Amino acid sequence: AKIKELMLQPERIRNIGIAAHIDHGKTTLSDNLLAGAGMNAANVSMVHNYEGKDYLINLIDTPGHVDFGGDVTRAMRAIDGVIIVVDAVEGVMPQTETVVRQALREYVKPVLFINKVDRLIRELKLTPQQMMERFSKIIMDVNRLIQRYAPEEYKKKWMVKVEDGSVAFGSAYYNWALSVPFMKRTGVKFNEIIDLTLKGDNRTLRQKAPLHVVVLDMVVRHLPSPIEAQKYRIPHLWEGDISSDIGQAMLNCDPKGKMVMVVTKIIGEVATGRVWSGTVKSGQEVYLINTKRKARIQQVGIYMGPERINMEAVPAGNIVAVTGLRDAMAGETVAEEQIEPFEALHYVSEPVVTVAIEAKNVKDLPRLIEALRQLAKEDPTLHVKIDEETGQHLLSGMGELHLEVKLYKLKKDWGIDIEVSEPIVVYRESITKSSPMVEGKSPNRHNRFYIVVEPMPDEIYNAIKEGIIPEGRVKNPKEVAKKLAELGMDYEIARGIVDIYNGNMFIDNTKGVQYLNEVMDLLIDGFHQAMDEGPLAREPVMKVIVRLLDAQVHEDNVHRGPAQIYPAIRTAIHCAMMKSNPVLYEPYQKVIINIPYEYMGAVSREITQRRGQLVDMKQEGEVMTIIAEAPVAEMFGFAGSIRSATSGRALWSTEHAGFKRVPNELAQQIIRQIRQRKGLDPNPPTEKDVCPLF
Amino acid sequence: LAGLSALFG
Ligand SMILES: Nc1nc2c(ncn2[C@@H]2O[C@H](COP(=O)(O)OP(=O)(O)CP(=O)(O)O)[C@@H](O)[C@H]2O)c(=O)[nH]1
Repeated sequence: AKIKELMLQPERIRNIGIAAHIDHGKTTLSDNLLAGAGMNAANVSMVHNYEGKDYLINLIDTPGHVDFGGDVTRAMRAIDGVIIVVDAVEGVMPQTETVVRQALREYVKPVLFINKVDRLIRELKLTPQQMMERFSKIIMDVNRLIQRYAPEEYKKKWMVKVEDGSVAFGSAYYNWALSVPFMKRTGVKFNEIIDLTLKGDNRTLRQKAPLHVVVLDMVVRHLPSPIEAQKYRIPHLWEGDISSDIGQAMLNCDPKGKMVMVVTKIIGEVATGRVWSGTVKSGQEVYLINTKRKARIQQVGIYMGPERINMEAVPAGNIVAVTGLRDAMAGETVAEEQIEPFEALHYVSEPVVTVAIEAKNVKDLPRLIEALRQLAKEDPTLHVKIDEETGQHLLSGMGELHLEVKLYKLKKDWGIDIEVSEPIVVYRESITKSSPMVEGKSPNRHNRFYIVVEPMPDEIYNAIKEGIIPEGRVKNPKEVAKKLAELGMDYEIARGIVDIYNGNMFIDNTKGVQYLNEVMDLLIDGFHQAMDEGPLAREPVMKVIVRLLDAQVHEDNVHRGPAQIYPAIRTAIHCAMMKSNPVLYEPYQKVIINIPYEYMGAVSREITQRRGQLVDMKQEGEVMTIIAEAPVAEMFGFAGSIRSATSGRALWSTEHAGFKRVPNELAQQIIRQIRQRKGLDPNPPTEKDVCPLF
Repeated sequence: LAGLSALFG
């Protein structure tokens, strides 16, 4: 009822998370763990009395999907200690071995909790010593993982010690546990739990050997304080320099140092994250180290139980909720001395894969569209065709699993078993060489436009998409032109820049064309139209520069509608492109695969079999992280091929890798199939079809 | 793992 000022003392804070296989009990465990102490969500906090002193324990949301690298790894470096949860019936699984691997990767100290022991007693009918056998082999399994993947400084005192209470046993549904210290201190042994269980005398058991007591005791007695933890954690956590005065702001858990925090997850807008150094209050100033912008906070607050509560000044080593943070990502390093963030600069990316969806039941018609658009703005990478009845809607995102998650929102959560189309790869179109000049006549023959199109230099393209140069109509030509002139472009061309559009640009290099300024917006609409659908397979265009070299505009707007400016410039752009050797581009993925060494060849061979290439390779002892690039079109079904080849011990993710040119040998076939899917004639139009005659 | 046996008795 007044516990808000434990946060002063860092060595009573416990930053922890629960690692578990699925159905193994983790949600239940957490619910009755923290209900047991009084009072997905981002973070939920509980205060617990251990040895007369009160501890503030942080239970942070931690996903467990092993086909998700990034989220899982992010949540687990957010925490300092972990409760590994294993079903006693099922045991240590390959997936358990994985989540343990990452847990232990970023120096997270572990404690084991065998759950579902009631199932052993009532349902599975074991002798006490069969239970001893089964407990001890789960323990031994885990301790050969700790043997195998722990840092050399830790692989024998980071083991789990049944005898010192680093291993609890119990039932999360029946709110009971047992460890040897709790026995030491209460005289409760297994015979009574078995007995009471068998009578069905749950309520006695509840309060003869209470879950949250035994478990949280194990937490405090064995999982480390933030200042306990950062002493070895922050160096491994990211490639900075410790000699910074900010280095031992983060090395210990210094509140009076510069503040430094990271966002763990986002939720009206509310960001939950961890404070590494310093102290936030509402309204100071914060530079978001690599999200382009910088900002400040409207409310600051902390967590009491499951409930969002508001306070002001919070020191380091705690978990905070903040609002007002516009474009912060999950994983956002927020601090104000500018340094480099704790994980890599993540490309913001465009959606690259699509599936078509149809409701089974006629009655789910009315506003599926805004459900799916709840998630379309929940996850910024998603786009869909809104409204009317098409068949209905295309869902476009970042990959197969990305989307199929959303499918199992279509019914784990909302009520519809669903039929989904095959997936299609969003391809794009571009050119390889510069064109001769091309003319665009309007139908009334009164307006003419002389253009060339040129392949865009990858430096400038990169510049546009990593944000250095901005999308949209140019709001400051003089400044933009310079930044184009920094990359190998002619300033006296760059100054006529007019528009940036989806990896292309439009430049006015005309001298004294009367009335051009009157059509220029229409010229841009036509430009955009020209880019929206390419001339090869009506796919979006990338890496093209359209330069207007000359023009003849009529003096009366009666001869200058959209009806005349659009087709003229649009087909000029397509004609030019067809003369500039137009090509297909496909999306790639960066694939990050983390495994035990024994499997590498298999992994490697798999990537080779998907037109993929190994890019990089990071090794830490017996754990191996392979980084590759492979085309999206070749990556379907990867979770299966890879689960098979690494026997479910691979932990992996993808990131957008940009787009690359499709080889000519496969290009044609792919173009014909795209056109065919689109209801078009397979054979791509050539320049003679697109350009007008004599 | 000797502590484990203490829990049974
Ligand atoms: N017999 C028994 N059942 C348990 C115990 N703990 C959990 N369960 C059961 O297992 C089922 C799934 O466990 P749960 O805690 O939901 O696991 P989870 O982490 O939420 C997996 P999901 O994300 O799919 O919901 C629940 O119905 C619960 O009744 C236990 O100690 N004993």
